[PDB]
Amino acid sequence: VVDGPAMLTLQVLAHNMAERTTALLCSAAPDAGANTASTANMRIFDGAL
Amino acid sequence: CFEADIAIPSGISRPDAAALQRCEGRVVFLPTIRRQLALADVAHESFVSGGVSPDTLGLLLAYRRRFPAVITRVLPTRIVACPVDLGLTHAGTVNLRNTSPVDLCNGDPVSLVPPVFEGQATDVRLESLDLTLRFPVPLPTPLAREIVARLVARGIRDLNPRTPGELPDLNVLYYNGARLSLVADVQQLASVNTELRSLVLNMVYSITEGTTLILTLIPRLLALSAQDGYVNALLQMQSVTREAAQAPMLMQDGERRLPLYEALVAWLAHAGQLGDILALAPAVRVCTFDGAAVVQSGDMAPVIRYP
Repeated sequence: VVDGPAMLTLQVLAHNMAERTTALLCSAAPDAGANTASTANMRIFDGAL
Repeated sequence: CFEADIAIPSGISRPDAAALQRCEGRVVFLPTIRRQLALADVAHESFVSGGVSPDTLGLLLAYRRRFPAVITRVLPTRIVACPVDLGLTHAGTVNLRNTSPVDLCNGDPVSLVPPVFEGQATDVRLESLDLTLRFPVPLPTPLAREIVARLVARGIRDLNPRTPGELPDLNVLYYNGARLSLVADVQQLASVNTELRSLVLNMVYSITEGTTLILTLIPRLLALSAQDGYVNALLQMQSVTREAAQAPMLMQDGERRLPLYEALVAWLAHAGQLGDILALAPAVRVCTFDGAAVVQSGDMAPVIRYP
């Protein structure tokens, strides 16, 4: 149940919007605290839209 | 032995004759080589210079230019002392008394240190012959070299104040456990100053031309730090090496002089000799015949020659 002047105020769509989604991939290393010689080659990838 | 005697000069306090009996195996600093000598130059009143008594760094400098001697046999007439500097030719291994809180090892070089301990003063008093006696404390030599660096640097902090009063005391020692506290009462300046200058002047000559190439590899040191055990334990936390990290300077004349090999020579010439130019020379070595691996506090250890 949504009346006229609610969706009439959908006029404000012109101000902000979003174009499309984008997969973000920025990986990481072990921390200061587990970063040793064998773990220096270690990477962990994380994906998100 | 090349026998040297010291007679009992004048009178006896009758228990104090027994006090000379339980000093068998101790050390007398007599500033000579005599066939007979009075007991006046023996005691600490002779260690006292003109007007003033030496500090525990001055007593190092006072034990510099005198001669140690081993109590061999105690008579009521004389005391036979064997001249350590020459007459150490003893296959009988003339015996010494360990007066020290540390149970030593077998095989330690033993050097002599003035009494600076909090509870082993070694003060025995004679009142018929008005004399004061400080026996030196025989100790193992790395533990001996851990002491003399403390006491000069404690007197280095006697030159400059600046810092807040909570200083690191230089007064907690470590041998396998065994928290040791020593005495910090007086620091005479000239005993500090002449000891400080040879610490400066020797460290001058121990740097050379080819020494400078080694200074480039200071960031190379911390590259081994996070990838092994040995280096990370070698790199001290209270070190300037972890602090200074936060280059050939060409000048190349001739290049056939072996510049890196010549660096380790003169560095070892003066920075390699820092324990013995500040303190006394070690000539006493632990050597027990029975296979005993340690020597108790108060024991009579057999003594062999220069290490």
